[PDB]
Amino acid sequence: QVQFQQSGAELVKPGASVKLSCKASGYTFTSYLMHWIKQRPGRGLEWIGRIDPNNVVTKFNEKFKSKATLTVDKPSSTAYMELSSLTSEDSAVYYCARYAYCRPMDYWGQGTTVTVSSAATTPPSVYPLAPGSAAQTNSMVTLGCLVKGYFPEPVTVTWNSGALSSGVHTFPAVLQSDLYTLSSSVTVPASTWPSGTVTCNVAHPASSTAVDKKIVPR
Amino acid sequence: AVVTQESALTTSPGETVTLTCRSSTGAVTTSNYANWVQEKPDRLFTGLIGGTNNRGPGVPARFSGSLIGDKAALTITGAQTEDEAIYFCALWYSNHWVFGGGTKLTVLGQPKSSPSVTLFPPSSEELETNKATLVCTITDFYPGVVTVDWKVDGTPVTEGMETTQPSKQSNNKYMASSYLTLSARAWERHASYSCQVTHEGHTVEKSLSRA
Ligand SMILES: O=C(O)CCCCCNC(=O)Cc1ccc(O)c([N+](=O)[O-])c1
Repeated sequence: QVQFQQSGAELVKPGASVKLSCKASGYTFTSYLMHWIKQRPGRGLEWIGRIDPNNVVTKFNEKFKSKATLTVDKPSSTAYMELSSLTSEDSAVYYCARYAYCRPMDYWGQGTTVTVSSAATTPPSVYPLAPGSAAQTNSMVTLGCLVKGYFPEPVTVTWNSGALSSGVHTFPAVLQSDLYTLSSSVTVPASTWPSGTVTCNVAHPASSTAVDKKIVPR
Repeated sequence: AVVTQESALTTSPGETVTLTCRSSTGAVTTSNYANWVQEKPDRLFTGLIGGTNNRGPGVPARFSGSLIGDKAALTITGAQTEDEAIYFCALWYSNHWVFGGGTKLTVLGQPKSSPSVTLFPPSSEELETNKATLVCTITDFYPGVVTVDWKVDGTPVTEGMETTQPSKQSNNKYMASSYLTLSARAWERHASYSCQVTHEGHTVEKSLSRA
């Protein structure tokens, strides 16, 4: 009905500027102010700037004057943001939001996440983590496979080759130095590990890898 | 400007709740034009109360526009399970907006049980690249607001802690992970590396060692 199509994901690298767009949809574009708001990966929002589709004029943040050019396309009711040659320090999720008098909004788009990585598609070095930590050996033991150092984001990790659902928790991934890092966990009880053996699968589609790494005590 | 909200809270589905939004520079006069915008299930943000009191087109009439005294205040009357979300307050510093950190809300489904924490070792393998990596497996927690504190031998780690935000698992209770990343000498002359987790102001502790 009244929608707001922003694109979906973008990969910029350090020193490459980006032009992102907000396609506005089903309302009278020019007679509604537009905002752009960054959400840095997971802690707090920052308003960036402000376009008026009727006259084009912008207020910026104190913070984004050396970075964005907010610019509009009236016939296609699109409202593009341009970010001049950027640091590793602004890989985020960006949102255009429209608003009438004084709001961040009444509508925001999906939020085009432009992840700023100069390094390309690469295979994850998965490590066996052993439960040898602070706690006496009792009933259920928690094991973990850490699939470190991969590019791009897509890893699809099955634990004991496929059959064991009952205790697995893969984590949401993080990104240390332009590539990603993730672990996947499991907690089967004593009368399984080490005897009924544990080894994990590492599937990472783009850079061909289907890795079977084994868990032990060290 | 610090536009300072609350950090996190709970109310049980049915009961009323009042969210506040105070600011660094004195007191939220109407001039601010106060805003409330919420996020929910997978990154969609819906806007809520504009200009201290005006409801967004379809924001249900429970949500109340209320500048309480000094501070701006949202209230969610008759709080419901369809209101468990992160709410952002926004205050207009004359010729530019500034966002609070939000609050996450919990509309008290399944009871408040704690985290099954398990810290991990740096494995024999990354020790060849001279990296040594730490995972703290923090899991099963409700509500979604736990913290991470790390200490390398008494010493609270200021050095490079990377973490996750509360991923909702399968029965709708949360999990998290914390990556402490270091190089071998930075591991070695150090014995107890200590994983600290808090729920509602109540901690847990795990460690490793070397001798
Ligand atoms: O036209 C409108 O809808 C109201 C805004 C005032 C006229 C156009 N200029 C605006 O300069 C900048 C502007 C002015 C006021 C304001 O409250 C916001 N804001 O973002 O909330 C932005």
